[PDB]
Amino acid sequence: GELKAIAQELKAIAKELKAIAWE
Amino acid sequence: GELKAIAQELKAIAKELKAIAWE
Amino acid sequence: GELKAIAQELKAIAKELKAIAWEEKAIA
Amino acid sequence: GELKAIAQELKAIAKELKAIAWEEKAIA
Ligand SMILES: [N+]
Ligand SMILES: [N+]
Ligand SMILES: [N+]
Ligand SMILES: [N+]
Repeated sequence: GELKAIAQELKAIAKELKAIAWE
Repeated sequence: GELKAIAQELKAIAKELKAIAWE
Repeated sequence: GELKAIAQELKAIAKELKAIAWEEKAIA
Repeated sequence: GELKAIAQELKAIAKELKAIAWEEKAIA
């Protein structure tokens, strides 16, 4: 449900932050 | 670096939120 | 600008999680 | 209580990300 969709949002954000770390 | 450690924090949180969804 | 937008998104999620928690509490 | 603590953690991370962004900006 909602909490799973938010969890997926947080994992998407984790990938953005890693991409920012390395750019 | 910092942003990777924060990304790992967000992935840990995503797993907590999924566990909360299903309990 | 990118990190600042992600920061707003996390604050928005925090508010959403408190709304979810409150609704669960209310219902039970 | 668990979702409320996670919400505080996300708000804390948001502040940390703005501090990181600002330091990068300052330095450049
Ligand atoms: N949920
Ligand atoms: N970093
Ligand atoms: N945002
Ligand atoms: N917390």
